[PDB]
Amino acid sequence: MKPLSWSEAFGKGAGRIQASTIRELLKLTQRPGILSFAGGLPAPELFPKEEAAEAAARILREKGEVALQYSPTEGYAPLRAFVAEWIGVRPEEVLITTGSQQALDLVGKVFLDEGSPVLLEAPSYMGAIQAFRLQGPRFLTVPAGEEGPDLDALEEVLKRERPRFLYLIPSFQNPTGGLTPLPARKRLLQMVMERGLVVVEDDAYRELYFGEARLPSLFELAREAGYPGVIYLGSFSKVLSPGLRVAFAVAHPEALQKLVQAKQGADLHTPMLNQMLVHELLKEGFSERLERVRRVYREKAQAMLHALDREVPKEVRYTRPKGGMFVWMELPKGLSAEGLFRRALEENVAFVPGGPFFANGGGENTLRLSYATLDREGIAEGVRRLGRALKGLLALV
Amino acid sequence: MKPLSWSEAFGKGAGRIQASTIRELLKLTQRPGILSFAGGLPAPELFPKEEAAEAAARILREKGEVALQYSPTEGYAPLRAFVAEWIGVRPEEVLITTGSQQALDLVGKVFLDEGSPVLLEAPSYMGAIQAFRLQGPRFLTVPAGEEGPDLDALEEVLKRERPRFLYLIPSFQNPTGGLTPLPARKRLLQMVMERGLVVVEDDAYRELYFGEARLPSLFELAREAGYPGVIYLGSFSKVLSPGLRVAFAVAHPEALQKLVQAKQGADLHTPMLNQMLVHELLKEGFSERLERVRRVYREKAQAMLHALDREVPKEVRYTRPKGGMFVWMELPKGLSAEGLFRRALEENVAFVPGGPFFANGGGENTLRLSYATLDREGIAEGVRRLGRALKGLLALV
Ligand SMILES: Cc1ncc(COP(=O)(O)O)c(CN[C@@H](CCC(=O)O)C(=O)O)c1O
Ligand SMILES: Cc1ncc(COP(=O)(O)O)c(CN[C@@H](CCC(=O)O)C(=O)O)c1O
Repeated sequence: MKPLSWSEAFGKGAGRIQASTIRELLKLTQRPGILSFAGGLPAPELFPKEEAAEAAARILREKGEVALQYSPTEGYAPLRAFVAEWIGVRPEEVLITTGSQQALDLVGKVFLDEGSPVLLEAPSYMGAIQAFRLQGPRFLTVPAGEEGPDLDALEEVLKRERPRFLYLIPSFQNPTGGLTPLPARKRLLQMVMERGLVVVEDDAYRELYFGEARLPSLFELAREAGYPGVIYLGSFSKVLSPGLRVAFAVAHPEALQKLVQAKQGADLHTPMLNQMLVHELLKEGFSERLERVRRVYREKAQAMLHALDREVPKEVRYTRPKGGMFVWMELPKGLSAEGLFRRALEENVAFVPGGPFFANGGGENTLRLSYATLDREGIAEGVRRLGRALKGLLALV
Repeated sequence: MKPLSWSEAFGKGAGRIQASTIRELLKLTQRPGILSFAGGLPAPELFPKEEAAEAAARILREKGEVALQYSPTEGYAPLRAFVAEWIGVRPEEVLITTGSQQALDLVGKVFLDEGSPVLLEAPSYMGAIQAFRLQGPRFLTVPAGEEGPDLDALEEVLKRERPRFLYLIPSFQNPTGGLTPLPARKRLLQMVMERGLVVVEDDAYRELYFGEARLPSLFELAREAGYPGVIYLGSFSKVLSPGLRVAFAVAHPEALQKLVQAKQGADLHTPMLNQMLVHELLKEGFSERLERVRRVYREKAQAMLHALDREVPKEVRYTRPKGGMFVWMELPKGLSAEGLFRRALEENVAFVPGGPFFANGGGENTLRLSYATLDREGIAEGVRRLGRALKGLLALV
């Protein structure tokens, strides 16, 4: 017989398919005894388990025939309505998705072809890179700094290339924590409007602001200006339950129709029980829930910064968050994050090495830390161990 | 300002993105008053809504932290073990997917490139066609007949073409209802083994057999032979709940790894609550449940044939199912199924015109009828109305 060799049987796509270190690391971090600063896993004590149990049961008893049946792709109507009210659009402009990860998959399918340019920050969210990579695009990057993307570098890229879209996370970027301030958002919008460019705005961390208010999204600025080119991505993952896999894409009807049709082939539709459950949980008390979310992450972030300031040598650089889940660390004198990873893990501490957040490589001396999962005690202890680990490595470079 | 034009903004991919008529028809059929022979939607009386409610609440109360949190991509351990035991493999060989529709999308990503040959029947499941078409493949088809795929036709294709895989639904195919007999399964396996080819075997309707026993799957026959090239797809959709979106792929470790990594970029993971709920519902009493689902559909099938034999002119031909959800109809004298659909719709009867089930086109005179949803009375009355529409159109052309 002719042998079957898998490497041979695979299409060219398969070579662009690689594991996510974030996804893989969860197998390690969910194990008892690990102090995790790895994945952006929401604080478990914010899970409304009792309320979820009541809501799920009522949905299934009274609306079982709907929760358990096939449903149209666009989403459970009341959820589309609720998202529409919150974001300030019409329901028919909302698509419910299977996590914002799916929306990333969908936008890559709709806009990217082999060799097509796509613009994102270096570093940016590895899951977006992973999703877009499948299409075989050319990644164009600009540095991400404490004030979001380098707009001068962006202006230079735009003189040379026409990206299929710009993928951005203006509000507490994954992984740097950067917040793009209002003037830069307006400058960005101007650059995109002048060139009629598409922006995919990933707003996973929208509500996790630590300060008095949130900044207007690029989507809200675009809507004010009457510009139709911002595709807006939001998620219930960081505010309620990541495991429910319920999120949304809001877009111009032409773009949304393509995202809908791509979704039909991706999974038919997002599980109906899950969408119903989100809507039942959020339809009353959402602002109050969001206030608590903000406080819980603000306190964790404060504990995180207090411990880093005390335990980490001053030669090591790290960002200070104004929101979201992450601190971004840069190691000096050529230290490897993978080296540090090894040491820390021996001390039961996990983080994410920064390398794979760089779509074109580099960043071997960087790492992302999440303060979302651990309580204050665990944050302090975990950072003490990391600090110990760094000093040992710094001693021996 | 350079104008933004969506048709211009889209990649080549977007041109390959089209609506599924199955998915679109749900918008119509789920409205009150319609007698739907359209999508393969299970009978609502089979939804264990009361039991699902108890199970959901207990999962959320007792294991809420797990149900609501991010989880690794492969799936909930006890569900994978459940599947492993049922199918007869190791849990490490099982990937939990967000419905088998997701598995189809993943298989296209791993195996297909622009211009890559892929083999399926004409007609076949339109969702598979939709998922695969994204990659820009060259579709090769063989007729789907009463014994399943035309193997003489396949034998001819294989002398000239090397498909990336053969997509098959041997057990009550969508849309013809055909059952590939054991000798034919054995022949196909020899054909595949000699050439070292991959088969994607879609077993959505596996358990829905009307006769005394089910036939061995291509997967089972390959496993007996020690052949590693069958990727096996199964789902809880046709036996428990389509709305939960919980299914599985089983494959050789190398193929499975690629499916896992592709799924990471597609949605991270299938929601944990849904996986847990499926396992809790089926861990006891699965055999008995399946006995009842076979009964329900067998009855519906009998009603459907009884009504068609009564109401439909003998110049119209249709399949007689031995399992599954569908009857496949072929109109004479080049009568259009789309014309029939318009007439039938005016009388509140819906079905799926057969055209989109043909990956390279044709089949305009065909249609798929599902007896899954309606009860005996609805089936009889719906077919009465279809017969009247059919008889009307038969007179004009
Ligand atoms: C900016 C951004 N967008 C999208 C996603 C996907 O989230 P959805 O739940 O699908 O809406 C993440 C995931 N953030 C986590 C993922 C953790 C995991 O995959 O285990 C992270 O980056 O650690 C993200 O940071
Ligand atoms: C052979 C086959 N495979 C896979 C699927 C995907 O189902 P999953 O629930 O994701 O496992 C279907 C859907 N059959 C129905 C779908 C109806 C709808 O999309 O509303 C049908 O073909 O009517 C199918 O017929």
